Amino acid sequence: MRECISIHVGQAGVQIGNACWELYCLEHGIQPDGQMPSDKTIGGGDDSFNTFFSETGAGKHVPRAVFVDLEPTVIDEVRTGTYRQLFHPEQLITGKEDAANNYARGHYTIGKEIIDLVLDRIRKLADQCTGLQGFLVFHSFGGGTGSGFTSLLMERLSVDYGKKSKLEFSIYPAPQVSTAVVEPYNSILTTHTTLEHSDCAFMVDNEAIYDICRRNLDIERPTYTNLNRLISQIVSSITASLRFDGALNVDLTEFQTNLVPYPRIHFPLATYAPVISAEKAYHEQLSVAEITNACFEPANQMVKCDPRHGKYMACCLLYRGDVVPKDVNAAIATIKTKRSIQFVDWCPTGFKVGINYQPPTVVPGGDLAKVQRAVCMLSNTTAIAEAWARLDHKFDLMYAKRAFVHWYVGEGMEEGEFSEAREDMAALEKDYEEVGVDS
Amino acid sequence: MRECISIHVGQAGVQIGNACWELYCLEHGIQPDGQMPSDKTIGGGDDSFNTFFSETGAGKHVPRAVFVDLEPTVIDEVRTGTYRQLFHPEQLITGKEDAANNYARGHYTIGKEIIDLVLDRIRKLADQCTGLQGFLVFHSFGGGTGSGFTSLLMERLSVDYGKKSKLEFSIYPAPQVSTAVVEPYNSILTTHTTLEHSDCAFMVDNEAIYDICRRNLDIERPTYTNLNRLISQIVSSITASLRFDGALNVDLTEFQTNLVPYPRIHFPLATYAPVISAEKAYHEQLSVAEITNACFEPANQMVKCDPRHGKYMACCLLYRGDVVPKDVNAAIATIKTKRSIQFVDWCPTGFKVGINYQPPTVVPGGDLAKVQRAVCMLSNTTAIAEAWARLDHKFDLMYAKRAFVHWYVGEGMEEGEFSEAREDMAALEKDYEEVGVDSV
Amino acid sequence: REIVHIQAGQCGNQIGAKFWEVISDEHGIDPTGSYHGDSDLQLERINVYYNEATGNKYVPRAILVDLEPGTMDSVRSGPFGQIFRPDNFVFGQSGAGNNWAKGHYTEGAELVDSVLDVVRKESESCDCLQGFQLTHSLGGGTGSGMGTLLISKIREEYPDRIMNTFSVMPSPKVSDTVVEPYNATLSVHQLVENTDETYCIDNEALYDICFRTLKLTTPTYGDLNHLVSATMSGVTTCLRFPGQLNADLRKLAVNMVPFPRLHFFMPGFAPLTSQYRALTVPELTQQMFDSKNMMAACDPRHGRYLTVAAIFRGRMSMKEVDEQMLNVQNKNSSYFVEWIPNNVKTAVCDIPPRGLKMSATFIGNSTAIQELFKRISEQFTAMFRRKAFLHWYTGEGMDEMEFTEAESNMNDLVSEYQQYQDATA
Amino acid sequence: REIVHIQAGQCGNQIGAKFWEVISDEHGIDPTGSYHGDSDLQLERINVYYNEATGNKYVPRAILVDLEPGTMDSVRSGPFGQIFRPDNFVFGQSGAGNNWAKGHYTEGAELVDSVLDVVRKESESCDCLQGFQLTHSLGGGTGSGMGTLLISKIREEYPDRIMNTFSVMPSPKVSDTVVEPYNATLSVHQLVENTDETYCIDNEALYDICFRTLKLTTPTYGDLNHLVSATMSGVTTCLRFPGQLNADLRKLAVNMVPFPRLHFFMPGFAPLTSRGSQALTVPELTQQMFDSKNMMAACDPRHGRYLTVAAIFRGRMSMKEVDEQMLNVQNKNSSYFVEWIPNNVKTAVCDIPPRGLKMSATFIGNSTAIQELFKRISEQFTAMFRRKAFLHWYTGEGMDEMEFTEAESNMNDLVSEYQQYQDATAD
Ligand SMILES: Nc1nc2c(ncn2[C@@H]2O[C@H](COP(=O)(O)OP(=O)(O)OP(=O)(O)O)[C@@H](O)[C@H]2O)c(=O)[nH]1
Ligand SMILES: Nc1nc2c(ncn2[C@@H]2O[C@H](COP(=O)(O)OP(=O)(O)OP(=O)(O)O)[C@@H](O)[C@H]2O)c(=O)[nH]1
Ligand SMILES: Nc1nc2c(ncn2[C@@H]2O[C@H](COP(=O)(O)OP(=O)(O)O)[C@@H](O)[C@H]2O)c(=O)[nH]1
Ligand SMILES: Nc1nc2c(ncn2[C@@H]2O[C@H](COP(=O)(O)OP(=O)(O)O)[C@@H](O)[C@H]2O)c(=O)[nH]1
Ligand SMILES: [Ca+2]
Ligand SMILES: [Ca+2]
Ligand SMILES: [Mg+2]
Ligand SMILES: [Mg+2]
Ligand SMILES: [Mg+2]
Repeated sequence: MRECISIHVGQAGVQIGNACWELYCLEHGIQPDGQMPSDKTIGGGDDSFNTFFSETGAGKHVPRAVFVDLEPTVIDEVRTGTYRQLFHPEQLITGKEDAANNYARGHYTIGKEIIDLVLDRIRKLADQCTGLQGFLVFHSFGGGTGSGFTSLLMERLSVDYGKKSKLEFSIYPAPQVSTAVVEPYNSILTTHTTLEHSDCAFMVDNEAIYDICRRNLDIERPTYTNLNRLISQIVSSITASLRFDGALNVDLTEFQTNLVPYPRIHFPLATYAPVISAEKAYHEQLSVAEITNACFEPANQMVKCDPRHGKYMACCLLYRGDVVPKDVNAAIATIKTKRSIQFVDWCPTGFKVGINYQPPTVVPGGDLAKVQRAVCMLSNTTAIAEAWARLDHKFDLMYAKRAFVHWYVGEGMEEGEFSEAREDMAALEKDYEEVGVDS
Repeated sequence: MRECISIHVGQAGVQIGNACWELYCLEHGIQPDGQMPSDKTIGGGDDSFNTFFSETGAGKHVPRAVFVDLEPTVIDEVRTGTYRQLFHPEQLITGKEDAANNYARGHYTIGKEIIDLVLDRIRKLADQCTGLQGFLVFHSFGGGTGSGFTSLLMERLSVDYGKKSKLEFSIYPAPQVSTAVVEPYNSILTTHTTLEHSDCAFMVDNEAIYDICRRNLDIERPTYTNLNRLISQIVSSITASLRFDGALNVDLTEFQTNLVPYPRIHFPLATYAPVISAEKAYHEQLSVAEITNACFEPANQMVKCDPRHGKYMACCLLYRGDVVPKDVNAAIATIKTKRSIQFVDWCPTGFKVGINYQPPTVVPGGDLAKVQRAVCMLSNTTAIAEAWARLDHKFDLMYAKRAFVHWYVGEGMEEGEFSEAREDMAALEKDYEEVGVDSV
Repeated sequence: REIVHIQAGQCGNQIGAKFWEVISDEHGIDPTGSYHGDSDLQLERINVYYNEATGNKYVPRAILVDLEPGTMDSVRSGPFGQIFRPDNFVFGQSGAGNNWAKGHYTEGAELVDSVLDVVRKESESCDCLQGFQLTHSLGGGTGSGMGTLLISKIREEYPDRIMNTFSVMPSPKVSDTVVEPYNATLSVHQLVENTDETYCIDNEALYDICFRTLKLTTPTYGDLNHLVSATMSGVTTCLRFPGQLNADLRKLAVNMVPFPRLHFFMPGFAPLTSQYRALTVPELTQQMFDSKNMMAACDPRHGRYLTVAAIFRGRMSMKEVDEQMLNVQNKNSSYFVEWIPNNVKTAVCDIPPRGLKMSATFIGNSTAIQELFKRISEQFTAMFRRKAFLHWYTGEGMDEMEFTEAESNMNDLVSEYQQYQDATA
Repeated sequence: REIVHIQAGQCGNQIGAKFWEVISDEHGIDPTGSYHGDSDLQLERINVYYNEATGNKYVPRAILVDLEPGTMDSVRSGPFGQIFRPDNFVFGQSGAGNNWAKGHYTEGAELVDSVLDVVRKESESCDCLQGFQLTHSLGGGTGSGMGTLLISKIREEYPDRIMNTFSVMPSPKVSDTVVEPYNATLSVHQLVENTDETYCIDNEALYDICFRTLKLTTPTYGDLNHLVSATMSGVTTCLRFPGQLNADLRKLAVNMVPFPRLHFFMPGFAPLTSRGSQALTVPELTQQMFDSKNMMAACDPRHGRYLTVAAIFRGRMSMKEVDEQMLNVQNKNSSYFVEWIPNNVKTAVCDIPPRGLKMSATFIGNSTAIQELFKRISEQFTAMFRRKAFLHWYTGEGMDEMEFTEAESNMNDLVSEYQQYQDATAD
């Protein structure tokens, strides 16, 4: 058995972390007071859910999680929420002043005076681990804390916990819900300073989650609660292999082995189906062939891009529910001849299929409906480089005039770090070009 | 706080001070014995009228004023007049021999025997102030005391009170009621001496006031009593900003910043309207537009000059009575087009407006009719330099022959003091020429 | 969290008292300081401006400063006069005489330490102080001379806090003295160096709105201040109510200040009041970007928008404000710089101002603001070319070198705005 | 402030006695000294010429002086002889014999110490002393010689005070002796140096007014003195009544004396009619006042130019009429006023008129035409000095001959100085 520690940084990481841990309890039958009636080994055990939950002497199941934010307003939501008794007061770390959407403020100024406290609370959970395998870090790209402080945490985690895996759940910046104009800068900065301290990163564009909530779920103006409940469904089905018995992606090393052939290209695209509204009383039931076909529709991807004009390097189909393997490869046979699937020539054109018989769970009162089968598609395609191209262009427009740079320089960062980070993205954008594009 | 001490020097300063303080008491409701029944705060207070009146424990309201003359006959009229109980005996200072229309005797021979006594009485009044604002000095230019002693007093006041503001209410001489032939001499001498000791001086041309009383009031031969009752109305309008309060009331020092662009150019031109008799004021309502239009008529100014032949550097309208800002803005816009008001290019072409709501009052038995609204215009125009030219020409005519100069030399002055004063007058005329010239 | 408010001078105290009386009514605070509102959103961020006195009383974190006791006793005698702490009234007796030199170097120097003692006493009792906000005029003496002196002194002791000011520009249409361009040019020289955010409230624009739009032939200062309080309430809504666009002063500065010296904001309000017909969201957005609603006498079409913060108050559909704002960006796409992507941000608050069902407040950093400083510079040069009225300042120890240095800094600011008005991408 | 009045010699005491009669009648003072008047204006400035003794007895501040006791025993016998202070009489016995040197150098020198003691006595009782006025003649010996001696002595002890004189020019038409031109020249030389104001009362002009105008074939000293009394009552109105124009002797000197040596005024009086003629207007007074017939000095003002002029009107009249008529006569006679002294004509109006007149007008002019008066005296002087006539009268008292030429050369300069400014122009 090998334990995983989750770290939630910034407002986006905390609020998404709140939605995920609520979902984990609903799936495993864990009550808000930490009790788990279905668990027969009181105060210990080596079950699959023990990779994410630790048990006290009183049978209380505690999430192996750490919440960090430089302002206490977002953490107080967890401290007085529905699952307030689930966490210990030491798992929640609040600052007094946030990073003001400034990467330099969260990395150099506020991060310097809080990095040792966060690592101390992390080491206290690691000492409770018999075989810690790695960490999962939840953070945003545009926030000052989510980008600035996260970058420093991964740099330190590589030192204190070498040889351990580190997985990212990132929030790509979208203007419909953005709160700062400097998010493009902060995004490029954290990406360059973490590229060598992350083994796999699941990027979620708020633009895609926003439109999925509007089209598929009939929310006129989606809020963070709507976005986070949909995002936690994707995070749940990605981490379900760690929390349930199985053979595909049983440990964090297998994620990088199955999905990451080249280390710098560790941004796999996620596609989820079906997304049905609860108010839809009429309840059609899509076959495995229908939901697998929807995994190749751009409208269901976590990042809006066109995989038809890219190349695949790895592909993982994660089914959840009433799914038999006979129906899966039958759909893969039909999808071969109906879609534009082009793998790189140094990889096998194939699919790694994982089936979990337990169907997905929906939060009572949410916007998502109960389904009998669902698919989460993790594919490493070069088409995701479009997100890097859009981000680099917005960076180039602002940095050409040195706009807003004085906020970063006045915080201790030197201007040379900007072009150093931009040069890394130019190299990353060309790494995708060499793997995918031909003559 | 913001108390003002008034100094009245010589016959003209004393007799004008008598008219002003009689008018002040009528405006505030102060009886000739110093009692003010409307005043609820006995022995003191920080009311608006307290800038000019102190209070005793007995409820008497005493003017913050000093009357000084080198001869007693003019002040003796105040000691036995209607308002004799208003002043303390220490506020009225008299000598035994006047300056005999000689600047030299006022500033030197006779003045030096009484100057310390005068400053001691001024110090006693200044000590009773919580925040002394400045001095108002009333005097004539042609008298021996009004010119010579006033110069000595202003010089001593700058030594004892630094750069504390000092305002002048001066009487420009006129041959109609002139008492000396050497008045151009004393006028040039006192102007040169006090020039750098005065922050702002309001000249009153005796010939202008004499002519206003003839045309507008139908007095066939005006006397000092007629002239002073009109002069005190201008002084009342100027100081009404300090003695009263109100939302539209603008302090005079706020006008002083607008009125004086350069230290030596501190001679505003005053204009009052309406000056009408009771026989003509009957069946005759005078609107805001009519009295504002009369301010730009050259035959209504305190000093004989033609403002059309000069350039304006500042224009302040001081309304009192039944006047609303809507009427003022309408009248100003009308005059802006029907009149040729040329401003210098180095300052905005605006009109600073202050409105008091206490209507003008008249002394019982006076020549002025009681009106519901009045206006006093303070403007800084280069046209006032004409008054300097006329005065300097009379000086040059007599000094070329050294006529009457032996009366000044015999008292201790040198001929160099005459040419030094005349040279300063010539520089002042050039200064008024330069400010009117446009920018490069 | 906490913000310390300072009002200095006649104009600063008169608009400052109007600001406290308006926002107290919005947060359910009566003149005695008791809570009497129904919504819990009123006390959520009540501590950003009010200190909680023992007994459920809310005293404002305000400091009243002046060189004469005139306006001070007038504020204490009006409504919401007893809500202010009595120990935070700091006044002298001499006055400034509309002289910038008297407020900054001569008369304000005697009282500047008494003010700093109250500033420290209020800042020491702050859990998480963000910075300071100041209300003053630039054409007078106290709020202009002593106001910029207080900013310099406070920045010395709190260098890392945010300095924010509501500065009122002088105009010949509403003029007190002739030396107003002198005091203004000297004050802005200080504002470009010692403040982080400055709201430019032009008395010229306030007059034209009262005259040409509200049809008030003779506008009073009470008529102008009614527009100022409505604008001051709108630009501080994101600081007083729950939200996450510009919730604090620093996050606001990071979003609105792309270059340090260009931190002068042009405010706009809609609708203009002094009405039973209900306004619509497309009409609020249309009037928000119109020059007729700008609080600074500038034509936005004459320049380009660097950053824009729009905020809607009332009960409306977030979808409609998204549609109308994205539609007004397409109508005026030529007036937004292309080198700053997504430079217009929108917030929506549920609590509207009193008497209005829906309102909209515009906060723009536009290069067209250079017309304001160019106007002051032309009036400054016309007098300074002939050294007119300069003896009022040299008599207080000032030098002509200080005037030419302040004028050159203004002209540099103007040409800096012009540099980005023509810069493309 | 007070004025100390001094009268010396026969003529000085005759015209000095008549002076105290008119002003006492004007101020309501009886020969005993009590105030019998009915107007407060008579006592407002009563202390200028009178002392207030116990019992409301007004005593004149007069000092009667002569070298012979004859003429002073008669002024004690005529009217107003009791009102004078008895110890203020200083009379000698030898007399002067119409000799200037006898009064100035020899006999008058032994008496000048007794006169000075009475001067200091009256000066000690003064709150603020103005100066001294002297009535005397220039033709005799005591008033001419000793009169000038009193001026120099008093000036040494009161140098900053005003010295005013009523000097009577001699005339061969009423001449007492023949040596009169010698006494006038020697005394005018003194009056040029030691006096501030001098009213030139010409006996010639006085004789012509009585003979040609008033029609008196045989004019006596009483007829000439009545014109003098009306003059000195006129030129002192501004000093005796609450005016403000030339209220004292120093303010009059500043207005009338533009150059220190040119301080000899010619006076005029209007109306001048006899008891055989029979509606006098303000324009008529103004015209007669600037006529050569009404001048109390034999000088035609149209033969010179007015440096300064003082006009005094007395009686109930329109003040507007005076201002317009005074401005009228100045425009119509613009050539006879020097243009380099602007506004050189001052006008005062007193409410009360003199005794026996409804309205009167007194003239005080400083005209360069006064040189005609000095030219006449100088011509009679040089007619005798060429022949060395009667020099033993003066050299017999130890005097020198060049002292006569000094007094002449001076007078010649006085005439030249008056001519120098008559020809001066402003351009
Ligand atoms: N999906 C999602 N995005 C969020 C959420 N909260 C914030 N974001 C996005 O994250 C970005 C801002 O990052 P935040 O997490 O608010 O910033 P932070 O880490 O708290 O940083 P500072 O407040 O500057 O210290 C914007 O693009 C927001 O739209 C959330 O709950 N869900
Ligand atoms: N308006 C006005 N002018 C006056 C008055 N009294 C005198 N004057 C003028 O002032 C000048 C004379 O000055 P005065 O004030 O009389 O003289 P003084 O200051 O007493 O000086 P001396 O008496 O010479 O010591 C002349 O031009 C007069 O016309 C008065 O009451 N009112
Ligand atoms: N909008 C507005 N402007 C004002 C107000 N009071 C004064 N002003 C302006 O401010 C300037 C004068 O400054 P003021 O505040 O009176 O001077 P201080 O008291 O010395 O600071 C002029 O431009 C006035 O028009 C007011 O209540 N509202
Ligand atoms: N007008 C006038 N002249 C007189 C009178 N008595 C003498 N004179 C003249 O004065 C001159 C003689 O002076 P006098 O009186 O003898 O002087 P005394 O020597 O001092 O006594 C002659 O010219 C006389 O005509 C007089 O009463 N009136
Ligand atoms: Ca267990
Ligand atoms: Ca009182
Ligand atoms: Mg945050
Ligand atoms: Mg006098
Ligand atoms: Mg003001």
